[PDB]
Amino acid sequence: HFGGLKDEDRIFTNLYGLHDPFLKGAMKRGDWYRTKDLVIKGTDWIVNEMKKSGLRGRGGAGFPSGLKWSFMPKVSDGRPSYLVVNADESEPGTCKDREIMRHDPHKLLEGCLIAGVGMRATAAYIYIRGEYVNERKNLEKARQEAYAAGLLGKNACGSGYDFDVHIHFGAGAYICGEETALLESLEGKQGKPRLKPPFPANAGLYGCPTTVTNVETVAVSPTILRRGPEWFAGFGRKNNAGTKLFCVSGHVNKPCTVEEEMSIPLKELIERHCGGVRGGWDNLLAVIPGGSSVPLLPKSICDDVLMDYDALKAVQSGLGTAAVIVMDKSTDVVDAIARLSYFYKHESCGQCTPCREGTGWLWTIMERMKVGNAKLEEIDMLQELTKQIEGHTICALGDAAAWPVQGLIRHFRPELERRIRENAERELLQ
Amino acid sequence: DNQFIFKYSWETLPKKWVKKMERSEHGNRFDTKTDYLFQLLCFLKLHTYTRVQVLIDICGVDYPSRKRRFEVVYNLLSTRYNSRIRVQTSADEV
Amino acid sequence: ALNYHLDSPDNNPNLPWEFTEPNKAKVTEILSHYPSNYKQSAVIPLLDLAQQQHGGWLPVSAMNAVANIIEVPPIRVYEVATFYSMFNRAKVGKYHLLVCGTTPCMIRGSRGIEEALLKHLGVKRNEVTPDGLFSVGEMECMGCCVNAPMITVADYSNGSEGYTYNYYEDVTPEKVVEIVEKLRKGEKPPHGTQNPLRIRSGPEGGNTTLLGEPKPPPCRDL
Amino acid sequence: PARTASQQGSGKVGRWKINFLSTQKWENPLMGWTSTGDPYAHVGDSALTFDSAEAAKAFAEKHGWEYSVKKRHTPLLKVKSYADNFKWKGFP
Amino acid sequence: YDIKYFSRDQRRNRPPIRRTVLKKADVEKLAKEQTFAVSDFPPVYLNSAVEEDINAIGGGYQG
Amino acid sequence: ALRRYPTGEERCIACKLCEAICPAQAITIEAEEREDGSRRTTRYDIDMTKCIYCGFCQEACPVDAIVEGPNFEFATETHEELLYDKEKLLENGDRWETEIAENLRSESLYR
Amino acid sequence: RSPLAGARVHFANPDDAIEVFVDGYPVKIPKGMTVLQACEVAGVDIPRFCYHSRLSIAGNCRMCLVEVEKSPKPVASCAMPALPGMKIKTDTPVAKKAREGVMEFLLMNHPLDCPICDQGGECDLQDQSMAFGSDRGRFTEVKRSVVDKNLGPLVKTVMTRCIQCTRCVRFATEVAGVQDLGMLGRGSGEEIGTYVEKLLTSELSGNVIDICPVGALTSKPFAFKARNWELKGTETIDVTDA
Amino acid sequence: SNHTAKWMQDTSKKSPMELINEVPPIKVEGRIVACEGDTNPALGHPIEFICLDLPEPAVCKYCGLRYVQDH
Ligand SMILES: Cc1cc2nc3c(=O)[nH]c(=O)nc-3n(C[C@H](O)[C@H](O)[C@H](O)COP(=O)(O)O)c2cc1C
Ligand code: SF4
Ligand code: SF4
Ligand code: SF4
Ligand code: SF4
Ligand code: SF4
Ligand code: FES
Ligand code: FES
Ligand SMILES: [Zn+2]
Repeated sequence: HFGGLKDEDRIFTNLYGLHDPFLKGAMKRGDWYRTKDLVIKGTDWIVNEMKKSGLRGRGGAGFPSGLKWSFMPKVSDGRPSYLVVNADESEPGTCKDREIMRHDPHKLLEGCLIAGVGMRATAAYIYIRGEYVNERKNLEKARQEAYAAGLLGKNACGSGYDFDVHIHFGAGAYICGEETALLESLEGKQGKPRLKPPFPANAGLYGCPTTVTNVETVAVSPTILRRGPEWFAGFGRKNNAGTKLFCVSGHVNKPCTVEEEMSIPLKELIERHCGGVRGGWDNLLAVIPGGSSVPLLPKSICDDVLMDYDALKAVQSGLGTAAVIVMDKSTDVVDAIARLSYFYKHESCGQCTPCREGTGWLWTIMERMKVGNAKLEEIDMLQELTKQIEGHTICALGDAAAWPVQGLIRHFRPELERRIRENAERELLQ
Repeated sequence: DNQFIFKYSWETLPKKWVKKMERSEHGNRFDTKTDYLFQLLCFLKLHTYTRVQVLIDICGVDYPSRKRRFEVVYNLLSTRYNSRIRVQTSADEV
Repeated sequence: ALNYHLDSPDNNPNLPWEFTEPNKAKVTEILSHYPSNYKQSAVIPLLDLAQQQHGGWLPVSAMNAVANIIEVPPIRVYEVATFYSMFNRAKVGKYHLLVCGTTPCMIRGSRGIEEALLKHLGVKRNEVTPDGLFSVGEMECMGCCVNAPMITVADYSNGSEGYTYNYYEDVTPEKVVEIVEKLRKGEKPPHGTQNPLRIRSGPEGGNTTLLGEPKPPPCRDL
Repeated sequence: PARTASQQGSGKVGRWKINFLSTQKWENPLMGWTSTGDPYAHVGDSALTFDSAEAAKAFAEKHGWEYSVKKRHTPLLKVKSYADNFKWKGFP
Repeated sequence: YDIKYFSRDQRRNRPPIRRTVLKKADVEKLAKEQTFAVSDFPPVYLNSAVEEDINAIGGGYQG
Repeated sequence: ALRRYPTGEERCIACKLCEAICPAQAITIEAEEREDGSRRTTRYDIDMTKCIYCGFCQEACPVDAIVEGPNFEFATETHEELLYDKEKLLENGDRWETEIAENLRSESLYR
Repeated sequence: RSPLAGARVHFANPDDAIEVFVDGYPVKIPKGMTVLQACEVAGVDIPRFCYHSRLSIAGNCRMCLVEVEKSPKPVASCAMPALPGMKIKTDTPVAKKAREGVMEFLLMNHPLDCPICDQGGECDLQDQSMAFGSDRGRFTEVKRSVVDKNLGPLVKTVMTRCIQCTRCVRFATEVAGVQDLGMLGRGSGEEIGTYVEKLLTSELSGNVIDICPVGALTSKPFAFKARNWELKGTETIDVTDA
Repeated sequence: SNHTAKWMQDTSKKSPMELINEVPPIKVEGRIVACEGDTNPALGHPIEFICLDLPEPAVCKYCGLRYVQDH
């Protein structure tokens, strides 16, 4: 019912980089077509188009982009206000922003200009992760090309809007992907996220009103503006609509990143574009639908689950970055989740107690339960510790660390039961 | 437990001298005035359904903050009806 | 030992450290990229530039120089360089090999690749080779998860110029050994995916999307 | 007695004490212990705790010894905000 | 492995003390409302001697 | 009596849990940092004419340093003799170390 | 309902006085004053480890969590501003469970060295654990350990006991005025101090040990001299300065 | 020295400081240790975990034993 996008309906037409990704390729593919007219149309008009386009945040939160942009102050106060574009993707399984920046950087720049115009932002900062250095060089060259051509600067186009885009790179931190942690790191401090009595739309980058927006949303902004909000709302279903690019990785035959219509069945997504599970559909054990943050799903749910915000939320999971990591019967999901917990323990900033200590405790417990050196009441205690960590931590990385363990306990509990009983029998024998 | 004769007393005892009453599992408590303590104990000892005919003890508590620092407490027992009662008043030095 | 300074005849505050002329020009540009009163925002780029210039690691002298440039107490620069993973504060080899190990790569052979690297080089984790050419370690997910297990090579040979943080994706242990041999010999291997049957971040064999020539969207009347 | 500087708990404040200024402690020649000769060495700090300064004054006036009430110092609450923690500096 | 003290905190989990100041009107209302019946009087804790042999309980052995 | 570790160092850190719990206040302790930075008691005396022989200190010890030894035939002709100190307690522990250790094992089973 | 510690509220103007509900009893509070101080005015104190009245506001310990109505998650009292008609609760099972869990996470890596710790009877971790935390410990695995730091002839440092509340990091930044102490590291193991061997030197450097809740920073001259309960305290003034 | 002479006057037997300095440092392979006092954890002191990143031996602060990392 949903899926099967055509090449004309696909937004990122250079996803694999088979054509020139620079300005000439951008003009040939249809970038910077009527940016002057789009800017002249109006900030309120752009905000209304985003609101009625059904676009939702692609960074994992899923918040409506139009409303998030409308949260900015309308009256220009003394503070200059800022746009920030989250190119710092470090959640395991997702690499969509890497491809976007590497092969369609002019789309990203035009999106930055459009978002800044629509949110009355003086300047934009693109926060690239430190690992992406070739992508950073490509984006630097694209930005220099745009500045030379006059697409950015004092006169972005025939319009009189003042806009300057700068790019700042991190130094390899996963917490820096969070909005407030990214603002703190861009200030030159440690990547420690702030609390949320001051929202970033009120006191953000330098205490000025800033808006943190994902690369995919900001890049698809000009395309949906030029092609009509109705065209974007045609794909998908209900609230969650549009075109989302999924990275299918893991034990699939031919892992790949492909842009597809929202609300496509997960099975149809896997066995049509990617190629399918390594040993057929029956070989599939568990799929993490988003990045490592969201809980996994067993083979039973993945038969009919739909890859979108709502169905994945109708089941106890989330779309997140919509990068599916599959695991067949050959691997051990307990070890996979133990490695995920180790990653979260390593990448927690360690400012707030439930995540600084709880992530390490979860990793140690998962390492113990991988071999089977635990108890039934200890897996119950692991679930209780997950609940304790979840709701009492500064940012959503506590939730991202708690969710995979909770999902593994919910779904693959008999595996842990068998491992613990087998280890108990072996200990008794020894 | 056994809060029977305490409630019966509060039902039958004259209300003139019952300054305050406390219903507790740590012991039912009567606090009265020093003028009517003798009459109150005479009523309890002699009445047929509140026969606290044995005086467990008399204690004193010092409360320097209060105007009447001394608190004189009387622990009484009713063996016929099997329950303990407490009657206390406040007195100063002089 | 990894979060405090132990004095050594190298890497102590007494040694003077300063940028070369091209690095000073780059520092000026980086500072110009940020507001004048908020020059502390450039601490990460300045530390990266110092790390490239000093052979791949950040001495406390360079730390203090960066702090002086951004006009902040040196403890802030110490905190910044300690917090982030990419900033090396101990001596590493001319080539820093980094394996992923995170679950999407671990379920594909990242552990085997790392153990093959350890066996071939003969050293352990975060330990430079006795010759000093190579230093192998792992870190968290570094993008291109969909491109099979991968290794990143940080090339600190030529210094600030010629520095390459190259990717090598879809690698097998034999391919990793071949890349290490080429790097040791001195020839730069072609970075990117190693499978000849696939396009970068694309399905193996032929592509299933964007087969035709891209065309401008029909657009909208504006 | 004011709140301890070592810890922020405020459950030991609001009480009033009579401070018998009894400092006549020496060292025992045999074992080095802290001898004393004043009966009021520790009673004011141990047993005598008053609900309020008025009660303490009433007790002191009743018992006859001269007293001098020390004014207690009270913290002042002011508005604090994490938004003011993140303030914006002016233009360069 | 299920440590949770706010539910078994028997020392502090007690209801607050309730106070009610009854006035003359309330006292008269309760006095008029209340009445005494033969079944509302306090029960008597009655006991008496039995004069039972020492070897009567278990034959003097069971203890 | 006061014990020692098998190495030979004093078992008693200066935590001052002895006189915090001693109901008769028969223990007086003063301490300062040693030469090598270790926390040790520079003065530790117990009145045997004020001790009620209740074992509160020996069960409040976090390191099993003070123990109420099995010896009880230590009647002295002088009160000053009955006023112990750290050196006498340590020599008592050294003398009765084996029996105290056996009793401590047997009772640590019952704990 | 007298304010906590007899504290006196400072109203910038009588017009600005919003009515906020704390545990059912409403109180009048200025506009920008936070939930923690709202409950302080109401008369109830909330456990806190990284909040100081003079210092700034940070959610490092996450233990001052109270349940405000119409809010899915427990909110930090020390950081959330008080809004008009806000129903705050501190004795709910949600708040009690949050406090117990945060205490457990704080104590899961705290070393078992209270008897040698100079903060015996004056340690906020001990008192708050005995007041709000549970009576047991579910942790039996390997703890973490930190090497000690030399911070001068006044501050003896045992960094195993540090709970990383950053109260002293921002004290040196704001009150002392010399920025030498800092939280350096990332994750469960993050150390505090100076990267280089830098003895902290300031006139107010003695206050660093005073604000440390745990016995991480202690007076070196008073290293192991005495406990708290032994000492009798007389309220006097100083004559060294004017 | 001064402290030992302050609490002891025998000055003929070996003080505990000299004995604990004479016992050699304990070489351990790992980066962290568990210091318990003796072979029986229940008969020693509360468990103390010691960090061994510094080159010099680290005193246990309980039954001080100077554990040193192997390499
Ligand atoms: C642990 C964690 C990881 C995050 N990773 C990313 C990321 O890889 N990319 C991103 O754009 N935002 C990331 N974020 C921030 C949120 O996705 C945030 O909502 C986003 O920057 C803005 O939302 P948007 O999707 O509407 O643009 C992360 C946040 C947390 C707490
Ligand atoms: S939940 Fe806490 S510890 Fe985790 S990264 Fe966020 S702020 Fe840091
Ligand atoms: S056994 Fe003796 S020294 Fe120990 S606590 Fe009891 S009375 Fe005090
Ligand atoms: S309780 Fe034990 S360690 Fe503490 S002072 Fe007494 S003997 Fe010493
Ligand atoms: S601060 Fe920690 S180490 Fe010191 S006594 Fe308190 S809980 Fe123990
Ligand atoms: S040393 Fe003390 S005051 Fe400083 S962060 Fe650690 S616990 Fe807080
Ligand atoms: S999981 Fe290895 S690159 Fe992302
Ligand atoms: S005191 Fe509020 S979070 Fe620590
Ligand atoms: Zn020890």
